[PDB]
Amino acid sequence: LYLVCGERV
Amino acid sequence: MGPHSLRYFVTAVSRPGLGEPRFIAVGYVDDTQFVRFDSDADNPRFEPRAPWMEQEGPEYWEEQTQRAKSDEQWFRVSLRTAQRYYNQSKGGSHTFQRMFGCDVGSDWRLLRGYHQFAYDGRDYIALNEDLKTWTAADTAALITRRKWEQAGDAEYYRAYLEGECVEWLRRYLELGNETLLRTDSPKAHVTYHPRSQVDVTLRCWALGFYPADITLTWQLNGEDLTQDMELVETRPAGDGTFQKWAAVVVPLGKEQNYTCHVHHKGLPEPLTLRWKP
Amino acid sequence: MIQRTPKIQVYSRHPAENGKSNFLNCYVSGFHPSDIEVDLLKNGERIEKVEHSDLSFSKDWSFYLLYYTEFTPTEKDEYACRVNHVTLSQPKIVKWDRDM
Repeated sequence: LYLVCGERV
Repeated sequence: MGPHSLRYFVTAVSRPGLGEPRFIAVGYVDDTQFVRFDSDADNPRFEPRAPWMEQEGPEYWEEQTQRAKSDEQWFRVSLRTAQRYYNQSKGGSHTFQRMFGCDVGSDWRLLRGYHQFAYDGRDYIALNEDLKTWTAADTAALITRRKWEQAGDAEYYRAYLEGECVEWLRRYLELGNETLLRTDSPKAHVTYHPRSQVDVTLRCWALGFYPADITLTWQLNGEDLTQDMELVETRPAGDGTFQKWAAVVVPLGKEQNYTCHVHHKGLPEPLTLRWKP
Repeated sequence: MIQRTPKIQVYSRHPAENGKSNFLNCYVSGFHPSDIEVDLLKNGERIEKVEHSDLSFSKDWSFYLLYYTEFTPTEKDEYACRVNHVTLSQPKIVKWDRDM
């Protein structure tokens, strides 16, 4: 499934 | 046969003031788009964009949507942070892009995973080939890189890119096998166009082919003429296939001496054509 | 910040045959940012029901879109693609040529 990003920038 | 890929292309664009950012994600298997999500739908959801995707039921679409919505949030936050990193005012629109996915060999071994970002049209940060170091493009992205190192996020991404990405790619190829596991050879021909009293243009056409990779070259008895050609970029026909052309200016009297050569997954042997009506 | 001015190709889905139904395409690529106005023209006149692909982008992060519509080309009618983008000081018009 679509990868949800981890820590934000 | 041959390698395959699963890729997503994700774009978030802020709109100064009190529009939330436009968020758009598109998925492709090889050269075939199969899904999308757009925040500007009035009820936005991951949606199929290829008929074979209608084989996925309600839970697939719901799980995909929750994931998109979570990432939408991620970009709302990350757009605000970047703006502060670059000391940009609120007046301005800015753009984050992300791509991720997997390339796999004929044997299904992962060939390469990707997870990278651009901000305002330039590289921001990229997961390297090793799937555990990061290349940052400027001083702002360095800050991100140190955070993501501290956090160990590359481990998470690596885990998805090995395993999950590949499994879902295999499934899509199966669900879509009638259209994805099919090669359409170029329909090729040469057209003749008067130029002067001494010259004419021969244009070699490749039409209706899939996948998009193709080589079109002109020769004169096995002398490559590639750097003397006029070319166009490979272009989509709109029906799931692609088009290209390559043209050469040749002397009147000598047209038949020139050959156009076409290389494509669909051709076991490359095509050789001439102006020979 | 990088800005990139669009490349434009205007072409038919199949080889044009006077009086036979077809699709007119305007493929716009290599641009940044993504905000862009495209329309398809028949005799200088904007065609009403044009569709486009979902926004995507290439390895260099520049965006691309296909705009398209059903049409029936004739010997007399002229078609074109008109594009407006921040990188263009005025809209760019590219005429359809059956042989390109």
